[PDB]
Amino acid sequence: PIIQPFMASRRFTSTLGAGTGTGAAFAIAATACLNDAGTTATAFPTFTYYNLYVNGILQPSVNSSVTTGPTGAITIPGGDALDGGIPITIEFIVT
Amino acid sequence: PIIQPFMASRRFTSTLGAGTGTGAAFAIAATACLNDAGTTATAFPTFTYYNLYVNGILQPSVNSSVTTGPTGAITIPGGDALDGGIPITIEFIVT
Amino acid sequence: PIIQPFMASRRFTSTLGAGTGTGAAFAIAATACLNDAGTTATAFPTFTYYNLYVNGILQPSVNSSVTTGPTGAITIPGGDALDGGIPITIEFIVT
Amino acid sequence: PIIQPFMASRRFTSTLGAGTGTGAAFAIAATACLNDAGTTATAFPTFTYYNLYVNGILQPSVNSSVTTGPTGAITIPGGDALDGGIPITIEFIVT
Amino acid sequence: PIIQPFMASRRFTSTLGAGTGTGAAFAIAATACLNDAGTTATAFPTFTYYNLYVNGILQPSVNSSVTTGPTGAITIPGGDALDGGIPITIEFIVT
Amino acid sequence: PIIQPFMASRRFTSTLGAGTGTGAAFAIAATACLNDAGTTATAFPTFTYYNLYVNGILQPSVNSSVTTGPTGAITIPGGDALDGGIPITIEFIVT
Repeated sequence: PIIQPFMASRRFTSTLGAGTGTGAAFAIAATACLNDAGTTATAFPTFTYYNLYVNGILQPSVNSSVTTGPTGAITIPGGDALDGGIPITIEFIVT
Repeated sequence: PIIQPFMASRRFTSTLGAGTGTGAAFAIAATACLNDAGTTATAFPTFTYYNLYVNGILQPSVNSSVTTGPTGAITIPGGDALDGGIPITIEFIVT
Repeated sequence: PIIQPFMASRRFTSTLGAGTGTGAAFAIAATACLNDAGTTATAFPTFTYYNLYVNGILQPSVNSSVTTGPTGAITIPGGDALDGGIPITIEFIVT
Repeated sequence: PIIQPFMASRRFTSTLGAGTGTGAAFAIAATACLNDAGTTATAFPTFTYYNLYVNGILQPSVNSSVTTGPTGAITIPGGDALDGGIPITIEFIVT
Repeated sequence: PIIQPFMASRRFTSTLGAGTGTGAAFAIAATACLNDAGTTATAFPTFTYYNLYVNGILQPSVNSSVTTGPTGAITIPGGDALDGGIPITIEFIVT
Repeated sequence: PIIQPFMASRRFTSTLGAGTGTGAAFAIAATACLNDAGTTATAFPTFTYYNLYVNGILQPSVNSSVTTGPTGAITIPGGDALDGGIPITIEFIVT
């Protein structure tokens, strides 16, 4: 068949109630984020650009900071003041 | 399961007899308002829009002014002339 | 800051004594309903779902019919037989 | 047209005189609650948060417990001592 | 001019009330989904990865299954229990 | 290291209350849209395909028209009738 460029989306789901610290250190660990399969994930994969969805709203690139690897953690500052039931959807575009 | 948008209602109950000052400074402190659990609350949470129920009647947005934080206090002007047994129900829609 | 979903409540207050016609044509005009500011409003805004409060009691969705626009009018059938001093509180949830 | 978020309110009306048991088992069955159409309903639908209106007064979240499904029943403890003519208005916000 | 890689997004809009069957067979036909033009579409086009938006919330890759061709149908299990007015937005990234 | 294809997402945030004109001329200027940094932007960059998010809902390609350059403006018809507080999120995929 005709070869086409490879592109894939990896989506991790969690809640704002599974964070650590307060202030600019509020981070959701990669070991507390369910991936696109329905199980507890292990590591955030490498990406080119990522999208953060707080309660279904696409957030800008200044309100989040994500690190890959087994010890990865998405740094969402200001999330401590928000409620603990707000869903989080982190989408990685691996190309 | 299917992820759904998060929405929650926080209801605080008090009476008009637990206010301070007279005139437009009549305010019910957040430390004298029982939340939806049956205990003395501590701070009014962040919201998007709030509803005030004076004796079960939904009041407009011009007869009340609510502030969040530990030092929060709902400013209900004109409540001094009313009776001290009138129930107050403050509903916060946290989305 | 973190972007949050937008939601707002528009409340219009009037009385059953400012209606027109009898039977199923009893309607309260949008030009005779005070909005949440304390002045005579002009038009019922667009909404997703609306709540009607007759004397502080939440009515079902079968006892009222509301139309938007400058010529809007909430159609409350059977209100002619009721007293003319019954307050009306119409709440629109604009999301 | 512009797509907007979907939100709907389902209101069920009954009286405190149609309950079963005494104490903390006082429950109003879903088959004895008239929905927002004016007929006998069948099942309480799924929701995100619900509001209970006893005689037009918004009750907190600790004085009621609602279950969905065909065998649903709102558990209102302490309602046996109250009168049998007190109206009940259960509002479900399905988002 | 400078040649750039080609990428396009195809968005189909429908509601959960236009599904067939119950359980894991709940599927929205491609002939009942309005495409990004405002008309009734005919076939789901070929893609590399697809995103499903239930009520504006990005769903994971385990709660949906989409097939292309004229007889295509997005298989969304568990949608029968949900309301019939929930919007559906299916985005195909054709690269 | 291994060279990978370049892809980037540019997100601009504004509100429906910062538009000009009525009807099909309702446009949000590029000088009144905050980019993904938190400051007032200057020009919409070149893209391949763009996504419009009205109140967190992904809109089709027929309800918007975006122009690049310093004088760029996203043409969203029908937004005049909507509320002025509805957030707008414009995502450009520059590949």
